[PDB]
Amino acid sequence: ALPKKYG
Amino acid sequence: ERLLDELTLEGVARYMQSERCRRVICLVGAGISTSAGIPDFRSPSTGLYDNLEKYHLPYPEAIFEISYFKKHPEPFFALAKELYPGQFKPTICHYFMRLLKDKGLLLRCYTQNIDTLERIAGLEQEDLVEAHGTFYTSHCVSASCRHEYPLSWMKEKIFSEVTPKCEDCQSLVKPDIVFFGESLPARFFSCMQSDFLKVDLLLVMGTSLQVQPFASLISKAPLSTPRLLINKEKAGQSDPFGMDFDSKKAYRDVAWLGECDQGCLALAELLGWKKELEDLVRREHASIDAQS
Ligand SMILES: NC(=O)c1ccc[n+]([C@@H]2O[C@H](COP(=O)([O-])OP(=O)(O)OC[C@H]3O[C@@H](n4cnc5c(N)ncnc54)[C@H](O)[C@@H]3O)[C@@H](O)[C@H]2O)c1
Ligand SMILES: [Zn+2]
Repeated sequence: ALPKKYG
Repeated sequence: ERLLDELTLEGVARYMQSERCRRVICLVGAGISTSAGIPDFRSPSTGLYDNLEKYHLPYPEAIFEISYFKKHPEPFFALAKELYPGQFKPTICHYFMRLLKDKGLLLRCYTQNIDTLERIAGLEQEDLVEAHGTFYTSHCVSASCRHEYPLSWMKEKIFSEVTPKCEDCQSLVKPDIVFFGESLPARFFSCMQSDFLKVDLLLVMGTSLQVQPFASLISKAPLSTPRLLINKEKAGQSDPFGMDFDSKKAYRDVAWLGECDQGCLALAELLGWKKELEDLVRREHASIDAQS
């Protein structure tokens, strides 16, 4: 999986 | 050898009208749409993470996290109805990027926004990396179906307060946004691996640069590329516990602190584009009013 959105 | 003759908006404008500045990348966030009536996160009280009590979430951030959405999509769609704007009118800042496009300067606009205002302003799919997706299209979530639905369909479902279900298979239909915890689109990584090879200017507008991996984009340009931040607050600086505006080593980063619309107006004026920008915004807003 591609890198995930994180705050 | 530094490319800006001075670390000011006036220096950036002189550089933009030099032969060296041919390819501009914009990096934008929620601050470019607050004047269009879409709340950001940073604003006190009006940020989206405030005024959520009514939804009874395990924690405030859950409303934008994919794990929670999967189990309980109803709070998100209720918030969407509350925030949905009466009209979609792009801002002066959006139309400044339209001018960059019209004038052959815009290599890419990387946006964190999902509100579609870049497209309404006339940026084409080719011009955009919608890094966190978009509300413009939605899809059934079932892997074997994936039926697509337009915003007009999703809007009716949101306002009727009916959880959107696919007409072919009755699975949930989800706006094409990237929730926290979801993978960004492949287009983001493929564009990021080509666009920053010979970019001449980064224009960073209306973002706190706190969400990853989008925030890492400012570090992908060559070390000589000037970076102009137009934002209410200084952002992108290294945390004392990146952008270098103020040190003795500073050589290429400029912070213009204020409203994005006013900063883009100021830059346009230095470039000789002020009348062009005013005329474009007034004509586009009048057309949006007339089509309603
Ligand atoms: N419009 C949208 O699509 C929208 C709205 C809210 C949040 N988000 C999502 O949540 C995250 C928000 O991150 P972000 O950095 O974009 O937003 P943010 O709220 O974290 O930061 C916005 C930044 O813009 C500044 N700002 C606000 N209004 C401004 C104005 N008119 N002129 C100049 N500066 C202004 C704020 O001071 C702040 O630094 C992203 O993941 C994004 O996808 C999107
Ligand atoms: Zn389906």
